[PDB]
Amino acid sequence: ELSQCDREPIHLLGGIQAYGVLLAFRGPDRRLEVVSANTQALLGRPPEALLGKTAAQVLPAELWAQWELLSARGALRVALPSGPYRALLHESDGLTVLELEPAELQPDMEETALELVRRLVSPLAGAKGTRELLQTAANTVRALTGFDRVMVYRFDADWHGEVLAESKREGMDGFLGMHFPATDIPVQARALYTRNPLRLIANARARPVPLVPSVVPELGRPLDLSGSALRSVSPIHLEYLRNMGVEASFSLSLLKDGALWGLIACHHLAPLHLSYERRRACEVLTQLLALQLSSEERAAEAAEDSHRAALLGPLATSLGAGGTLEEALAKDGARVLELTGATGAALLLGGEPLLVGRTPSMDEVEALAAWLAPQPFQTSFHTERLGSLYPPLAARADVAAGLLAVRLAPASSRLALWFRPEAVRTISWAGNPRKPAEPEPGHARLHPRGSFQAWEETVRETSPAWKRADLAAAEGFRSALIGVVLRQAAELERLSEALSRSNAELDAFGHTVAHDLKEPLRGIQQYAGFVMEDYHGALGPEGRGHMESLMWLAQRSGDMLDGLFEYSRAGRVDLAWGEVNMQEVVDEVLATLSTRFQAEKLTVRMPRRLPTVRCDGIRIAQVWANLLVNAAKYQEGPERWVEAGFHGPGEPRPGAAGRYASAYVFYVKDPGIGIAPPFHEAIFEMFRRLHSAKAYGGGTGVGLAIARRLVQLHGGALWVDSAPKQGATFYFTLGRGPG
Amino acid sequence: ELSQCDREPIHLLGGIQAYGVLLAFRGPDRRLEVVSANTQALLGRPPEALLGKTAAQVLPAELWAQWELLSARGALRVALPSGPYRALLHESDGLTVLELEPAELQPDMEETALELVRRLVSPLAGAKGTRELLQTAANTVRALTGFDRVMVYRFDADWHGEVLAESKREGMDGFLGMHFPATDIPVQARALYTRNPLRLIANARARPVPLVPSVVPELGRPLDLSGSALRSVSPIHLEYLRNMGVEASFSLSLLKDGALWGLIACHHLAPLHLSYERRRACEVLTQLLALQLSSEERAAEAAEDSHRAALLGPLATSLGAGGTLEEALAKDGARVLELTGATGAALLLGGEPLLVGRTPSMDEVEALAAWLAPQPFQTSFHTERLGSLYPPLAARADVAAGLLAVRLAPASSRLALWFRPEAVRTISWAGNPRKPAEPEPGHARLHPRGSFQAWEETVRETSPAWKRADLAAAEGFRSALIGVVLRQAAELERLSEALSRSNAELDAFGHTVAHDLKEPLRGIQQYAGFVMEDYHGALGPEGRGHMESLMWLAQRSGDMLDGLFEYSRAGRVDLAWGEVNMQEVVDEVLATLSTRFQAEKLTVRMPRRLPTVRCDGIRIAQVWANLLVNAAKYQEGPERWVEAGFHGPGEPRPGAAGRYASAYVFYVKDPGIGIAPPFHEAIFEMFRRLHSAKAYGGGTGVGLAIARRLVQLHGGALWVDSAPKQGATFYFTLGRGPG
Ligand SMILES: */C=C/C1=C(C)C(=O)N/C1=C\C1=NC(=C\c2[nH]c(/C=C3/NC(=O)C(C=C)=C3C)c(C)c2CCC(=O)O)/C(CCC(=O)O)=C1C
Ligand SMILES: */C=C\C1=C(C)C(=O)N/C1=C\C1=NC(=C\c2[nH]c(/C=C3\NC(=O)C(C=C)=C3C)c(C)c2CCC(=O)O)/C(CCC(=O)O)=C1C
Repeated sequence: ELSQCDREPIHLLGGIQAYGVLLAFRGPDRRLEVVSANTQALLGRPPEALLGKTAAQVLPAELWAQWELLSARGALRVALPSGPYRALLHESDGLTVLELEPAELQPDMEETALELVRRLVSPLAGAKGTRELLQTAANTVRALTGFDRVMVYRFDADWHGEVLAESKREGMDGFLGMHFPATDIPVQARALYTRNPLRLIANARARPVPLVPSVVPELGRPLDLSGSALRSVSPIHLEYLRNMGVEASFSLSLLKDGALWGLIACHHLAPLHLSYERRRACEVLTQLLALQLSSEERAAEAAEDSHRAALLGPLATSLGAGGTLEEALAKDGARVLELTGATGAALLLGGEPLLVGRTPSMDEVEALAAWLAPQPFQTSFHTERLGSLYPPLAARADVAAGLLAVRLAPASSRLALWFRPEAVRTISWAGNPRKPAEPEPGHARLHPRGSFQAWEETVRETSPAWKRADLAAAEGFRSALIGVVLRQAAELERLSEALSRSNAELDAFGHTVAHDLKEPLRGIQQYAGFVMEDYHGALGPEGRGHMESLMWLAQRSGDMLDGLFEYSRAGRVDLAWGEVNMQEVVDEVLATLSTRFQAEKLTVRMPRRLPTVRCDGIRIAQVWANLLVNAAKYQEGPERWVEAGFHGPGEPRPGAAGRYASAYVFYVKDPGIGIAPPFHEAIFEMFRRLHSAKAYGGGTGVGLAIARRLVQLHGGALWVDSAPKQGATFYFTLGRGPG
Repeated sequence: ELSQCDREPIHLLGGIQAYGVLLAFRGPDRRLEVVSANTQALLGRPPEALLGKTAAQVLPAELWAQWELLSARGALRVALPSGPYRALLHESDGLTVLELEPAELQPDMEETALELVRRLVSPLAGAKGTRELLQTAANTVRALTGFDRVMVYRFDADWHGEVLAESKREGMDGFLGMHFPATDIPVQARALYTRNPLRLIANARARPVPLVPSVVPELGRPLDLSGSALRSVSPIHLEYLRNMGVEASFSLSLLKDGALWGLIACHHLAPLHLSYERRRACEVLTQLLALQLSSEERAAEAAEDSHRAALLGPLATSLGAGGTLEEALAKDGARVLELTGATGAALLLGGEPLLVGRTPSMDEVEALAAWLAPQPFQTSFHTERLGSLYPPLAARADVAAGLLAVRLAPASSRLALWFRPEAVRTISWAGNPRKPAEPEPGHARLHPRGSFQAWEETVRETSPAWKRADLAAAEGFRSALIGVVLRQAAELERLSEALSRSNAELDAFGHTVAHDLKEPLRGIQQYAGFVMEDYHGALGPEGRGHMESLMWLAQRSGDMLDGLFEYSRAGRVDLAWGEVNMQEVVDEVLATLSTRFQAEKLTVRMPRRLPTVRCDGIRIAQVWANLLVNAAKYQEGPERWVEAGFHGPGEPRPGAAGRYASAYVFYVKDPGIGIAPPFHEAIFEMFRRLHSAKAYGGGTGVGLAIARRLVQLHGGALWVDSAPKQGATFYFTLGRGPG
């Protein structure tokens, strides 16, 4: 920036303060080439003639008594006929630089300075907070320097700083709680202050002392004074101080690590000068303060992050505990809002967005959801001034001041949204930030602000800035728990509803079968009616036989259709508790399956007749037929047979049949392949088989389910004792029935 | 060797090191009550003869001049004819103790006070964590004082000592990693170290100087010396140092909120002296170190807890994705252990125990799991020592010294538990560097192999205490991982049986349509054979017609079955292409639905003649019938008329019909209520009706799905344009079919 401020060079102005004396040396010869003009008082010779001559006779002889140890160390206190002076040496631009300053006069303060500086570390420090540290540091600085006003200036990320602590004298004007514009500190000053910890300005009204010669012959520019301590500041800042009304200034820099955290500023109303040892004490004070501040801020950040993680966890615990995703989220919307300190939570799981708290209206929320897809961000996005970037939503910015968005899915429209409310803030400036300076004709300079009276700027459509902890919480919300639980909850809900539609379709199919089953009955009645009753004689023998075959085929088809309707259909399957001979039903089932038994080489074994029990004959016959079909379907042994019997009251029974102490336990045993004992309860399920569907001469697996349902409806249960290559025995328990 | 060690007092030894001088005063007149034996050299008078003598006479007038200043400040440097002599003053027990020590010969202008503070503090600009803080502090202290060895000791929970950081001169043995029992530093020593922050032993070989009189006349005990800094040392510690071969000692205490935390010890092989400025700087150094340590420990604990919480992140992310809990444990066996910092994880989820890392044998694990059940604990159990409580595992405590268990099932014996070995194999050996020295003392006091052996016996079969962070992490695991895995297993079983139910429903539909095609394969055959049964006019025409009617009914029944084959599934039939006129299909549909149109007062409108398209006649007729039924179902207007038209290639058509760029688009328009544009696609779903199922004379919601499926199978798509109270128009696009 080549504008009045940044364009002005520093550390090359060549201005020297009044009281100092400056000398330069180079090479082993150590001659004089850069000397100030105010040395005539000390040296007693024309400084212009003193340039280049033998230094061995220029400076007073008393200095050479400790010259070597001063060069070894860098600081020296020496008595002169004019008075006791302080001397420092430093190598700048490849040349030795010597300074002479009016030294201190009271030799009784240096020891007390240790006691004074001990007050910052203190028996008590930080027990009440960082504010205590700052105010104690300011008070100690003020007591040490003897100045009037001492303030602490903390820089911001935008390089416009504030003041935190303050120490005052009676009658002065305080500057607590004001914001100064970032233009007050140019880049050159920030660059310089990373290397020179402190500086002093004794007299604002004093004209800077020129340096002779004007420029260095081998450089063409005045010698750098960055490492020195007597450089005069640019007159623009002098005018700034004069307009402020102060007289003398003295500042130190707080370095966190290569970064200017802040300054310690001191002002005065009269000319005043400080000793070297006092400045060293203040430097040590700043060192200690910087150490403590860095440690405390690190601890605070770590504690905040740990607290946010330990708040993230319980959300996962609570979500896992519950079983109603939307309702569980609603009943603890405060927790998710506090997760990042927001007021509106919005969830996008591919369906209707979920809204909690102060949230934008629906139209706005899918307007935003449509957006943020064109905007490229790798994982997440966040902003405070949404209305500026998004004019459409700037209208109702009260509930949509600022936002944060996280890509819930890896790459989709599933986004999590946090909305902040409008926060009203006002800030004070010592002067008008809009006009940091007044231009002058020629644009060679920009005069500083004429006044620094309080001016109020009120911001609108703003919310507190996002903290790093908020970003960490959002990132830990995207994945690393909480994300897994809500992803799986959404999958669970959106597929459980699909399964609900699935059994709804199953019920619809059942109702369709129920209302269509009236057609086979009507067709069978029509086929039976008007035939074989009036035209039976006219049909002849062959006609009557063909009609009988047709009627038998129709009846068989109707019976098969009725049996296939094993579901609920129009009427749920039930049992009629009646005195029906179980032996007769078993014999009828065997006669019906006699052809299958002969084809499968299965012999019906009846060691004893099944006792009669109070149960439906049709249901008992169906259960027996299903059990026989299941036993003979997976029968591979050459000796295939089915043994049917029953254990009554007190009759011996195997362990599996003895599980239920029913009055009657009908057992059918076959020496087939059988099923695994774990699969014995599995085969009883609907359409469950231990072999391939197309194997064992085809199968459906619904017979075992029908038998189990019949047993359950009869007050008992069906248990199959089956072992690998050891045969199978299915026992069904018959209860007393309804009473 | 003396057992009277932890009880013997250090205050009342009545001894002062060789170089110092001590006087005691009492009363307003400041009489003499306690003096040392070195007063003869510095005063030139008999020691005991000065007791009870007036203060002004005995003490030289030089320190009398500064006596009030000495009382005010507390310390003062004063030159005496013999030489410089620093004076200290403090009130011990109602007796004012004055302290004279030989000040160093330096003229105090080499490295004055408050200057060493900067030298010590400057290298502490970094010090990211806590260990490097102590390391750098020890290094810079050894650089400043120049002592041979510097060590840092940290105290354990029960005052066990551990060497943390060592900064040593090259040449001697290193003691980094030591461990000594609490008995090596008695209670009185700890109290003294807490009280004052400095301790210095100038010479180990110096004989202590006695105190005359041997006891105070009044209190009956030797004068207190805790407040002072020249009290003698116990002979046992002198023997300790002599065996160690250490001459002078310098120790700085470390505090934390008033509780002792560690020590900084300095050892030298020869007597040495320290300037008082260095000591006065070291005091401030200790204060600053305590202030730093508090925040550093807080931040370290917070960061450790945060990392423990975040470790659940990747572990949870391992779940959810395809894998088993045991599988994740097997590959992530590494990450699990540092969740509690153990060497072995065991868990009993319901099957055989799972063991990862270092753990006892499986049978012992099962026995321990059985033994845990009687012990009453709600959720968490944990011991640092197991042999004291579990005798069976006491012998093999080397790998199972301590344990931490948490139950998984609320009531059942499902628990997960981490094992930690004894705190003697974890610690790296440091105590016995071999090369034993030539002297061989009793070595019960000699640290080499003397200590670190009692400590081994004191802590054998014991694990480091379960830190609160580890317990919190274990609780978080038990909560979150179980609350995730339970619903993960629920999801697994749920979609398993959902897929099973869907495929079983499809297979049952296929089997049922097979059965309901085989049944009419006999029914229609019987109906046809009934005609040939008569084979003559004997049956008569009318009766024969009845048979014909039955045949038609049979055919109708078959048609119904065919309808079922096209009802539940999308098409359940192979696609075909044929030259079937769309106008003929529309006319046939209108004629079939003529009764329905007359009953519902529906008028068939034909704005244009439907051309001929390459599509199946049956499929086109079914699609048209479904569209007409859907249009007439939701028709509530008085002038309810259905208009059927066709748009060819390049002809004007509605935008919805223009979605599919097909040659022909057949559109059916009705003035009924229609469906919402969002519900236009939802209505196309099978069994999806926007109104009540029983409303509008019943409904199924499968005709639109069938039409959409036919359109999709015909190389096109089916669209519906409808708005609330704006009619509806269903357009089906017909493609060119296969090439
Ligand atoms: C009968 C009691 C004691 C036995 C036990 C013993 O060995 N020392 C006993 C009393 C005191 N020890 C004091 C100082 C001290 N001792 C240790 C022990 C150590 N453990 C180690 O590993 C090492 C080094 C290898 C040592 C030296 C320490 C660490 C200390 C403090 C360090 C120091 O001040 O030098 C003591 C106080 C003496 C005093 O007045 O200063 C007593 C009493
Ligand atoms: C481009 C012109 C210009 C405008 C006017 C302006 O505000 N500053 C400026 C140029 C320079 N000012 C320099 C020095 C300087 N300014 C400040 C500002 C403050 N004084 C306070 O009391 C205070 C509060 C707290 C603030 C923010 C300060 C602190 C300085 C440093 C000098 C002091 O120690 O006071 C400057 C660099 C010259 C130099 O410092 O050597 C330029 C170029």
